[PDB]
Amino acid sequence: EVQLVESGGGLVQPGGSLRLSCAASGFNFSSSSIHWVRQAPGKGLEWVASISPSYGYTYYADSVKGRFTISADTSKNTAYLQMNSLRAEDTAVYYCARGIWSYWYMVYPHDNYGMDYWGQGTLVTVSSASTKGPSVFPLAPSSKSTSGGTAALGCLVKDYFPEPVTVSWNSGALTSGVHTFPAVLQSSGLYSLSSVVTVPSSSLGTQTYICNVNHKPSNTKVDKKVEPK
Amino acid sequence: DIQMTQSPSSLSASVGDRVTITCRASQSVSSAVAWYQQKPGKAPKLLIYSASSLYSGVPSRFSGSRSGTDFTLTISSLQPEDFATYYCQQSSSRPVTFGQGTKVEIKRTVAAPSVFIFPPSDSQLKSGTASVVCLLNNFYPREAKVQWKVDNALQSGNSQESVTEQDSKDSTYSLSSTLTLSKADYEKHKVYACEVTHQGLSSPVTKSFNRGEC
Amino acid sequence: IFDIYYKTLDAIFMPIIKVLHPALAILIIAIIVSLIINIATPMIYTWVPIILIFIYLRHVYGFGGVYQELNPGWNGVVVYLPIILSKILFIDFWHWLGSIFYKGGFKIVSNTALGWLGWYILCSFATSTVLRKI
Repeated sequence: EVQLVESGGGLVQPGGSLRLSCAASGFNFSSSSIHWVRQAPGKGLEWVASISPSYGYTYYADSVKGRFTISADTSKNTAYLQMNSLRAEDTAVYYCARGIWSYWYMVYPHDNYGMDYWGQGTLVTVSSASTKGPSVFPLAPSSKSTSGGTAALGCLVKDYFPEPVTVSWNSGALTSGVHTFPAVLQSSGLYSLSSVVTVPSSSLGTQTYICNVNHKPSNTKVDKKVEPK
Repeated sequence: DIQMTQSPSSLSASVGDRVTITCRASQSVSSAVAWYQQKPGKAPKLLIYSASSLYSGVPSRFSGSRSGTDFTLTISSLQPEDFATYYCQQSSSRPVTFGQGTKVEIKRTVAAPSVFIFPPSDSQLKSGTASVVCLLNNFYPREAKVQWKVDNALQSGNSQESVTEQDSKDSTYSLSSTLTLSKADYEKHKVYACEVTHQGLSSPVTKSFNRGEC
Repeated sequence: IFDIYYKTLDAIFMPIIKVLHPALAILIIAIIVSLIINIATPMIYTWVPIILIFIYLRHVYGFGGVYQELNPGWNGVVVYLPIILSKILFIDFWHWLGSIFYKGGFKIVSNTALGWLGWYILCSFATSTVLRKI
């Protein structure tokens, strides 16, 4: 019955500022230490800052030192992370983590020992690129496809910014066979991804297949039905 | 500043095997070190803390050990749900530092890819741009090469491919290469073909279509 | 004067200051001087070591104390106490407090009830409390 909810992520221009909040519940916020750990896209884990409410200790990394200020409001049961002079390299998912506590803490403060619980994090993208809605184009199944085999449908989500976009088939009623490839950054600066299924050839003509694309940053929502040419 | 060098970078094991990951500290540290498991697109979870202390709920199948400055994670009998990237953290000194990461993957039998060619949609043609898609589906290992042919001419720089993470069931991969060119160049040619070279294929497979046909 | 006493005690306790919890740091220093008072037993003699103890503890955990200089933030507070701090009585604190300073004079008398000074403190405290709420 424990959890941490990060919030306040989104696209921001370089040199701006963003403020993230970590709402904790299920444990004692006044005791356990709170930690912020960011993971750059495709990279590993990085430590930003850590704080101990009540005692009020602050620990910063040399990377975010001076531009980042961590704080916690004991009365609100929340931990705040203020980001100034944001740069392009700071773009990444930001995990809020609770330190794990052993009685040796009582004799010695300042000892991490590890992170017990990690929130699913919130995405933060720093770039001057403007928001763009994605174009949804179908990938039609070939008539040459094998009779007695499986055809291949698809939806081409092209030219959208920024990430991420969620793709579902038949509104989640179609699960098996779906392959949503990782989005790739085009030279133009717009992401593009594809989504293909494997459907029985006999089902092509009679049964309907619709992909449901959603791009929250641009609010664009599209339901594209895919049928033979 | 303390640095933690974790090895290897990636490895391919099989169900029931015994995997060993090593995390070497740059200088003298306490016995306080953590090992983290992270599923794709998920938050990291705690497996071992204090180098040897197993965290609650984590099965006894996991375990840590400390040999000098070399901490090591050991999965006795690998399981299907244990496949993910594993990190090692040193919490005995600031600033806190993690490892480069270890990516563990299943090993299966060689599987030939199923190639599909997708002509650009008329809805997209009228927008002034054409994208043709080549699709490799359910193959292993990841290593595969797609060759784009337009009227028997090699294409370069206009090919972008992305490969999915290994599948949770059959443990296969899927790669997709999208050929993006202007609508003016697309209407100049008839033959559009991609050529898939793979280990599961005795001969390179070329799936192709002809522009303006059915 | 001030530097000789600071720098000398700082260099010795710095190792056990940054690492040890200030709550346990004080409790050890307090239980020790309490037993230094039972070995020696002069009260003015005993005010001398305690008053030189108070000054160094202030240099260490007071505002800008070497501790706040080592660690930023830190609201203060060397320990959080549950139930026992909420259950401790002022009347009991005063009687023990008076046991060390009254010595000779009015005997303790029954529990509850106060000398002249206790009543002046209690009423001034009760008076300043009801007027500030106005």
